[PDB]
Amino acid sequence: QSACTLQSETHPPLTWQKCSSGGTCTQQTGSVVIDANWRWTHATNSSTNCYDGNTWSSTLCPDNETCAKNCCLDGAAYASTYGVTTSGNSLSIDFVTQSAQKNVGARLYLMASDTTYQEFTLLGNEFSFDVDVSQLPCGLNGALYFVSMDADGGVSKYPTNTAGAKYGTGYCDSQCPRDLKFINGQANVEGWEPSSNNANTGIGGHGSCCSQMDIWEANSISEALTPHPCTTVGQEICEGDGCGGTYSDNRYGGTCDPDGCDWNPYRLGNTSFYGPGSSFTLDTTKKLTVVTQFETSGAINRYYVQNGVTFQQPNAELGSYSGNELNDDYCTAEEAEFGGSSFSDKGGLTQFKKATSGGMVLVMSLWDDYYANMLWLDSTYPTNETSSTPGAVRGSCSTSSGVPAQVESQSPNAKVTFSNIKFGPIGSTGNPSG
Ligand SMILES: O=[N+]([O-])c1ccc(O[C@@H]2O[C@H](CO)[C@@H](O[C@@H]3O[C@H](CO)[C@H](O)[C@H](O)[C@H]3O)[C@H](O)[C@H]2O)cc1
Ligand SMILES: OC[C@H]1O[C@@H](O[C@H]2[C@H](O)[C@@H](O)[C@H](O)O[C@@H]2CO)[C@H](O)[C@@H](O)[C@H]1O
Ligand SMILES: *[C@@H]1O[C@H](CO)[C@@H](O)[C@H](O)[C@H]1NC(C)=O
Ligand SMILES: [Co+2]
Ligand SMILES: [Co+2]
Repeated sequence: QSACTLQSETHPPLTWQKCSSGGTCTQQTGSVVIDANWRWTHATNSSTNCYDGNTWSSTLCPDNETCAKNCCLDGAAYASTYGVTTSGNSLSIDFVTQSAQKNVGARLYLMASDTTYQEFTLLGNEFSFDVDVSQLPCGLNGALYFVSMDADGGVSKYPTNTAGAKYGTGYCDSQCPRDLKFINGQANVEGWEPSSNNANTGIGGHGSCCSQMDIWEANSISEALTPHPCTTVGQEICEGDGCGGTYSDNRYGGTCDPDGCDWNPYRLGNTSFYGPGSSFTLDTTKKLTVVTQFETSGAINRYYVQNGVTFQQPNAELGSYSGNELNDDYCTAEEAEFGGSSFSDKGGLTQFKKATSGGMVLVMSLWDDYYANMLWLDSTYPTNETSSTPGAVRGSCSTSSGVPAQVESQSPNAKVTFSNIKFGPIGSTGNPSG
């Protein structure tokens, strides 16, 4: 797609800290940009939509190439359309925003310049942020994560994409998402099927795969940390069901691991660690700090800080595994105890380290789940299981929770706030900000 300018594009500024081994931190100035899927897509020479509801224009978009030639992405009114605001080092995303139309959530990338994404090399480093999940009920996911996206949003590889990172192009993740309207500088109208339960979305013939570090997927009830490897590390197109991922026939039939090696303390047995109020170790009614450390072995370490008290990731015992480091032994024990082989089939933490060795883009989002109602995060899943099934219970939410239309109607003012991002060598991000 190209870019149009019927609507100006002004990326909300966002600062973050780059810390160094010598003990100091230096303020960085970036901005956030919304993913292309949320934008108005229209004809280059008029205001006629190329996409509306969950249908492509059959005249403007008879095939993927013609559609991309005929159509452009336009600018975003971040606050008034999308409920996205920033202030200094803080980013807030509202759940439902009513303007001329209804908007649900957002997916945002951290920029280096107004035309390029910020890349981070996670291996050897740590990432810290503060979050307020107090206004996230059952069924919602305020997510902070990394994906192996190109810094230019795909432009250098696909010159029919002239919109680029400035307009939030080039997304990929470990679900090999097929809901994307543009992939690799062409539309995704070929094979498009509207979603049965979402008036605004569908599934096309192409998807976009890459490695994904899910640092944080959470609401006020549950949280999870999940690396997802792929057989090809970086962004790559996939074809149809061959994509695998959540929305293909066989989620396991593609090049990415859609499940991951997940660590949810509640799922692992500690039902008192994270939740709303003073009966939990971490009180999700209050802001908390989350630190994630990528040691060079390929293992992942985690600690939390709230009100000046520090907690390592709680210990878990699972099969022959015991500890609090997300390592090969944990991931292996998890497959043995809970079931499945997706993570190991895609090459495990060894394959994952090939991603964290290179650059990844920071993503912050807020979403509800039109596939599984977020039950995999915060409830019992599958819903016919009981606590006697290892790993079935992931949080205290009812198995009836998280129906998108219901939570959108009941909790439209839900929101997440991410703030105080700090990045640098392991051991550095707790030092004084600059
Ligand atoms: O315990 N404290 O509260 C405490 C201890 C040490 C300390 O040191 C000062 O830290 C600040 C912030 O990290 C340093 O400033 C930064 O230095 C950077 C050096 O590359 C760069 O110039 C940054 O822009 C600047 O903010 C400062 O030099 C330390 O003395 C502060 C508080
Ligand atoms: O449902 C989408 C969700 O799946 C996660 O994976 C689940 C998987 O669905 C389930 O069958 C298994 O028992 O538990 C896995 C871990 O919760 C992914 O972690 C997540 O990315 C979503 O894609
Ligand atoms: C949960 O984790 C906290 C923090 O490590 C610990 O103090 C507490 O004993 C754990 N509780 C259970 C039930 O595992
Ligand atoms: Co094709
Ligand atoms: Co270690």
